[PDB]
Amino acid sequence: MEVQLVESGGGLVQAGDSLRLSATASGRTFSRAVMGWFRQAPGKEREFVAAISAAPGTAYYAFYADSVRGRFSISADSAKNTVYLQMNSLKPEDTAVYYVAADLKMQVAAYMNQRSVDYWGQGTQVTVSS
Amino acid sequence: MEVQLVESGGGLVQAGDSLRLSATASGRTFSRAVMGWFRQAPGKEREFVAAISAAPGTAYYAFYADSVRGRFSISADSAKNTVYLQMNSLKPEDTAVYYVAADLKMQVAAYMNQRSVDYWGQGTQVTVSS
Repeated sequence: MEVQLVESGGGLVQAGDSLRLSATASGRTFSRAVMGWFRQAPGKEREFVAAISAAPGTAYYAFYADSVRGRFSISADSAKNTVYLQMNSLKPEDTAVYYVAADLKMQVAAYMNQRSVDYWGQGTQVTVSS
Repeated sequence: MEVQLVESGGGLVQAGDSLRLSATASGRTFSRAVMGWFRQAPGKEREFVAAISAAPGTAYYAFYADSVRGRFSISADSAKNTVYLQMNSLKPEDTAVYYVAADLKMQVAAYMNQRSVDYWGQGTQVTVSS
């Protein structure tokens, strides 16, 4: 089986800055799953960040965790089987390994429990210094 | 919630060589979950390597993927809440990011479906040189 999920982006930024993550999924996984982002801060379990689900036509439904609401924007492009996370007004508290996630059972973007995730990316470090 | 699983060890070895990896689990997960190891080779999805029965102290079952049978061995140290993956007679085809995993819905070592895994480690690169 070929790798389902591959993240790109990540790196070192300063407080206030923006950084974009993206991830590709195989066509089958992309079309069959609610796609999401998680983050694992130092010493902590991976926590839900945002999710996005396809709706009829060009439509998408998006759902964000309270901690990142407003500051982050999630999006997807089915022509490229890619999901994007644009992070803005980044703070030290946002420092983490960020993971893309796919849940094949969910149909509509909602809070995703990490324990229910079917496929994960390899993780990508984002560091925000004061 | 604290991180549940943390790998240690890894690197580059030569074909024919050996390497043991370790991972710490929280007290709760060590007691309650089947723990195991997966690996993700470049461009391939993560595949099952080995599993050990929940709460492995005095006695446990161990179970292995056919590809690593006899060469690989899994074990534990209950006193340090640690699981080990011993890899003998390493081959270039064993090159991968290796991940520890735990499944709270399993009690006896067995094939672990990546889709059912509750908690994941961060992964560690193991390269086997030709």
